[PDB]
Formats: sequence, C-alpha cells, structure tokens
Amino acid sequence: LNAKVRLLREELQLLQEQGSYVGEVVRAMDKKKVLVKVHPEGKFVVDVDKN
Amino acid sequence: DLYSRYKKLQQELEFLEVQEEYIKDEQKNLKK
Amino acid sequence: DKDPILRRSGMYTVAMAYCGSGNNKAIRRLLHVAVSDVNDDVRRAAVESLGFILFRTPEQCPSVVSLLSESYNPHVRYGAAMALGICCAGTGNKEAINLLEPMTNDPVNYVRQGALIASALIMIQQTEITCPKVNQFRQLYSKVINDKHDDVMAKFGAILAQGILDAGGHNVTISLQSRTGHTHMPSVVGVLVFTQFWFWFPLSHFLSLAYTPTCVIGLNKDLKMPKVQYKSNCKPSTFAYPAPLEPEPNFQLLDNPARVMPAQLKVLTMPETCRYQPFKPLSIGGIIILKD
Amino acid sequence: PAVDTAEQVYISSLALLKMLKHGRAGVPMEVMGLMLGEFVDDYTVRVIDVFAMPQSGTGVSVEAVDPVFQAKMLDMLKQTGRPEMVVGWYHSHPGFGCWLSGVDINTQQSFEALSERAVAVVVDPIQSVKGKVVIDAFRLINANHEPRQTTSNLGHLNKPSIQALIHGLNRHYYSITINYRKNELEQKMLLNLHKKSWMEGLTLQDYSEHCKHNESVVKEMLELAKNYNKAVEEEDKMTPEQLAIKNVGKQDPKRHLEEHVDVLMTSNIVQCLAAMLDTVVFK
Ligand SMILES: [Zn+2]
Repeated sequence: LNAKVRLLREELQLLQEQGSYVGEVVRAMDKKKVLVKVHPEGKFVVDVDKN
Repeated sequence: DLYSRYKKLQQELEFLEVQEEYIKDEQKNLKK
Repeated sequence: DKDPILRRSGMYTVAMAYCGSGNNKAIRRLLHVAVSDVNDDVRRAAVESLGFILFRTPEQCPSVVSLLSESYNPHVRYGAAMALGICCAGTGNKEAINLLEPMTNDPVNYVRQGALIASALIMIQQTEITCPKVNQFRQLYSKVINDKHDDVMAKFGAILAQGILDAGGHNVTISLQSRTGHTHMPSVVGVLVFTQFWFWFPLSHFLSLAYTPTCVIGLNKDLKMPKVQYKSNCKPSTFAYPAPLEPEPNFQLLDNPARVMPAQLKVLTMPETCRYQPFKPLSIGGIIILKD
Repeated sequence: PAVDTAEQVYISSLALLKMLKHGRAGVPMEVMGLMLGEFVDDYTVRVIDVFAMPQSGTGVSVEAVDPVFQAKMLDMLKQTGRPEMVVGWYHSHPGFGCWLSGVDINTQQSFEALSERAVAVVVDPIQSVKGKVVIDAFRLINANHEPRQTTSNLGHLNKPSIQALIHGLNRHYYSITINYRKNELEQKMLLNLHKKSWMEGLTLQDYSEHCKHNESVVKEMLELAKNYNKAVEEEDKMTPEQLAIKNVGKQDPKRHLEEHVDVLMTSNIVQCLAAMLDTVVFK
C-alpha cells in the first residue's frame, strides 16, 4: 500500500515529462545510427541508446 | 537463565502485539 | 488539543515522561499518532520520541522504525532517521547504519540531512575495526560538503555530521544513560533541544550537554592525579584515533588520564607491578580512586 | 534587516474561499482584490479577509476602475469591526501555475513602497482540485547577497516548481510559506458543514426499489460469474507480460464481482439494521 501511495504521489511530476515520437525504421546503417520515418515529418538519421 | 528466557519471550510477545496493532492502524490510514 | 504545536508538545512530554522505560502504552500512543495525525510536524515528533522511549534496548528501535523510514511521508522518514540516531547514540548499531545508508541519498534534502546527522550520532568515536562503515560515511560527508550542486540543507547536515563524529577532540561520547544505568538528564535534555533545531539553529548548541567524556581518571588519597599507566589488552590499531588527514602488538599502555572508550572498558586492566590499585574494578570506568 | 525564511502568511478559511470563488468566477481573466490583515511580528503576516474591487480588463490584463470603492469599503468595514488595513493583493492565474509577471511585479513594487512587508498571493482556480488548492505568496528582491536569512529549516520545505523557476522565482521574487491556522468555531463549522439531519439517518428506503436493485445486481453477477469461469481457465496459457495487457479494453469479472459484492453487502446490512433499530425505537 505504501509503495502504491508513493508512486501516485510522484506520478504527478512524472507525467509532465515529454513523450516520445513513434517512428518506423527503414534500415540500420553506419557506426550505430538508424534511418527512421517520423510520420508526418520526414526521415531522420538518429542514434541508438546504449541499451 | 530459564527465568530470563521466559521473561524475554514475554516481552517479545508484548512487542509483537504492539507492532501488530500499529501495522493494522497504518494500513487503515494508508487506505485513506 | 487542536493546535498542532500543542499536540507536538504532547508527543514530547510522552517521550520525556516515559524516557527509557520501554512503556508499551507510550509506544502505542506514539505509533498511533505517527500513522494517523494530520500534521507532519506532529508525525515527525511522534516517530522521534520512540528513540527516547526505547534507548535502553537499541536492538528494538530498528524493528519499529524500519517501516516508518521506508514510507511515503518525508517527514516521517526524517523522524525515523532521528529516532534511530537518538536510540543508538554512541552504539554503532549495524542495523541502524544499514537502515540509514539507503536514506543518505533520499530524494528529499532534509531527509538526507537527518540521515547524515543520525549516522554521525550513532558512529561517534567508532573506528574502522569497530564499525566497518565509519570511513565510508566520512567520505560521504566530505563528498556532500564539497559538491557544488547539492542542497544547502544536505550540506548543513553533512557539516554537522562531521562536527559530531569528531567531538571534544575525539574524547567524548553521547550516552543517554550513565555507566551505572541511570538516565542522564543533561544528555536527554540536550538531545531533545538539539532535535529542536528544525525550528531554531542557535539551539544546536545543546548537544554540548549530551557530550560525556570517555575517560578513566585516577586519583590519590588527597584527590590528585597519580602518574599511573593503565593497560588495555587490545591491539593498538583498534580503539585508536582514526588518522591525521594529510607484527601488530597485542597490548597497549595508557597514561592517567586515559582516553578509554566504552567498549575498551571491558578490556582495560591495571598492571600489578605498579603500586597503585583500582578501588572499584576498572571496567566500570570514570573517576577511580587509586589505593596504594 | 533580515526578513527570515521562517516567516509565514496565515490565510483564514474565509479569505481562501473568497479568493478561490472570485478566481473561478473570472476564469479567463486575472481577477484581483485586496487582502486585509495585521503584521504580527517579523515572522507572521496574518490575512484575515479579502474583498474584491470593481475592475475591468481583457484576457491579457486586468485593472481596477475606482479607488473610491476601496477607501469606502475599508471605512465601512472598520465601522462594523474590521479595523485591519491592506497587507497585500491577490489575483488569479487560471492554469499558468503560481508566479508573478512584469505587471504583477510593478503592482507589488507599488505595494512594497507603501508598506515594506506587503505580499502578493496567486491562486490558480482551475488547477486546484478537491484535496489541494494551488496557492502561493510572494515578495520581491531588490537589485542586490542572499534575499533572506535562514535560522531554521522551515523555508526549505517546498521544492519550488519548474514553472515558477522559469518565470522568475528566486531571481526576481521569493516565496513565503502559507499556513492555515484556524480557531475553534471555524474548525467546528467546517466539520459540521457536511453533517446531515438526524431523521435522514433512520429513514428507510422503499422496499420495492431496494428489491429491484438487488435483483438487477444479482442478474448482472450471473453473467459476471460466467465470464469469471471463462477467465479462470486462462491465466495459465498467458505470458507473464501478456497478463497485464490482457485487461486492456476488456471487462474484469473478478473486479466487477468484488465491487458488486461490496455494494450489495453494504446496502442490505444497512437496511436490515435500520429496520431492526426502528422496530425497537418506535414502539
Ligand atoms: Zn499575474
């Protein structure tokens, strides 16, 4: 119960963090970069997180 | 020795009862 | 009463009344207030008072304050920190240090402050051999004090912790009970009025009362210092000053007056070659009158 | 020469309710008013009442239209037992959080010039919810060092919000803790507000309607039990991760059964006990 309450108390400031775009991967390339189509915008050559 | 063990067990039992009551109250108030 | 400050005074009077009595009624009332009240200051005082109530059985305070320390209310977490500190002052409790270590990096600055001060209170005078985390906590205090992007209250707690860990030089310990088993009123009052520094910093100068020298002093028939040398059947490294910051002997000698720790009391002995003898056993400690 | 961080602004229940009601009434605008109170000591600024003033403006600004009203109101309150004089001003920021803008800072500068310790209170109606009210108190920092002296931990317990920090907190103005000290009669009235009439407690409930509700809920529980039987057969042919997303967009028979059980038990127990109590009390 205490964990539930604590999570619901920090969730207010956890919910103001910016979302993340959802894109479609075209093909991996280069050192560690990727080519992604972020609809409705154009494509990007983005990095990849270490994980 | 045996008297000390017996009285220590009695004190432990009383402490366990106190803790049980406190935890039940804490759960009831955590719901609120 | 309806005033939160009056309820807080109620918690404090419970503590002072049932100081060192292990009273189940008082513990029940304190825990009820801690888990029920509407005012966080009252909750904090209620959790804190448990240390005064249970300071004679340090092994039990963790058993009641662990869950409160791991709580959703930072005020109750700070109360648990200070309760452990008061309960296990001058004791180096492994369980207390283990409970306090996770809280030293809590999200809340004043929770960190309370954790640091409680850790210092518990580990006063303790060496590497006696407690295996004193050096770690010393480095933690230095790191917090040196970091330039840390909370000011966390820095306050770290500085106070440095001060408390090395008190009176290194020749003083905090113990709410005398060596004979009586409640030390000056120390109880000092620790209470020091805990009341959340509201007034100048009151921090009350742990001076709680400070109690750790010394075995000899005396002559005329109450004057004799130049005796006591023996401690312990290794030189253990029970020794940490260090001046920039074949192990199995026996050491200490000169009257001697800086002898409460744990060292059990081992201190007098060499029979010397003409002076200790009237009451040296294990008791304190001012001892030496017969000849 | 200090202005300490343990200073607090005591807002009465009446003042808080008036502020919130006026702010909510003026949802798109920054409706505003004056705060009456006393400067007790250097650690208290008691706010005992607030009164709105005739004002007009757009959604980008609001200004007062007559000072004669303010003077006359102060006099006519003193005549009835409120000799307190203005200690600050309050205005509402509807959804922008709590902070001061440039015009707000200019108004607070005028108030500071009049009285040194005057404060500004920003109440945001729409972001306020039942449990919590979003409200803060402010004062300015001169062109200098530290604005205040800390002789306690009381000041550093609020974790200033990112929006206020962006808009100028701790740089052009500093916050003051708000406290809600109450008197015995205020406490008693607030507690008594929700108390219902005694007869309502003993009043029974139409037995036809009660039986109809029981019948409806039992009929629903029948289908819920069918679905519960179906669901229990699952939870073994389910990935440990798939179980969580299994109950997304689909009914949960166990949860609904528990809720219906709770409601039925409460209603029936209450009705039976009330019936017996009435049976004895009324002859
Ligand atoms: Zn504004």
